[PDB]
Amino acid sequence: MQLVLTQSSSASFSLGASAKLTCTLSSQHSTYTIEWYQQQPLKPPKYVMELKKDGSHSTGDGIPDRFSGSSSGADRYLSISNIQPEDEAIYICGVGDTIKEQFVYVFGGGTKVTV
Amino acid sequence: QVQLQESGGGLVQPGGSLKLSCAASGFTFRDYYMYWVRQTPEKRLEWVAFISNGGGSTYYPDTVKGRFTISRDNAKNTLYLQMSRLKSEDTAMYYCARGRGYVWFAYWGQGTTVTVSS
Amino acid sequence: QQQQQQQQQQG
Repeated sequence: MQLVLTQSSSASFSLGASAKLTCTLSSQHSTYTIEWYQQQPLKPPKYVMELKKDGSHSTGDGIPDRFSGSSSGADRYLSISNIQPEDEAIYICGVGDTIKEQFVYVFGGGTKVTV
Repeated sequence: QVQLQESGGGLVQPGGSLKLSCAASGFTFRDYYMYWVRQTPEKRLEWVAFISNGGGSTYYPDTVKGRFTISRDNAKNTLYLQMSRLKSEDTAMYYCARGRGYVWFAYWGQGTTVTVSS
Repeated sequence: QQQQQQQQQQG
């Protein structure tokens, strides 16, 4: 099957609240490590974190500790504890597969987070 | 501090061509893999090219393989993207990116827009 | 299922 990423629906949040964003890998690739990206209006996307199958993760630079991740089978979650106006952005997940015969990299369709 | 700045975008027509540039700094350019990623008007992100640190290898998704050509000049700390036989679908904001660890797109530039008319 | 392929970005 094709390597695809399906992202949870767009939703609004209230300051201080907690958010959980979902990105689902195609079943045949449920063990894959993915990446979360955050893009604010008219800004380049920004690397947030790398999330593995066991849920372990490492965030990029400039990412508040109120950002964490976890997994559940094929699902990869981006958790945002507390929340601030600056978290308002489009969150996109991506997944790479450096297969020698041919490289692949897919992005999900993004999840717009309002606050 | 790692910085990447693209340029070269502008208005073009289907079947035409143009070449984009990315001036890199804040790191040793010849040691990292480089990439081009684009964002359509619909805001969908899409990987379009990969080139190894010394220019030895390149990869492209099927949508541009055969039309686009990624290259680099390590002495000039510059990455390039030759876009040929342009298509309406090539209209997008083009980003230059560098990786870190196993993450492909650790650093992004500001982008340059390529608009294919007609 | 399929095993994911990765590479170190610096060399």
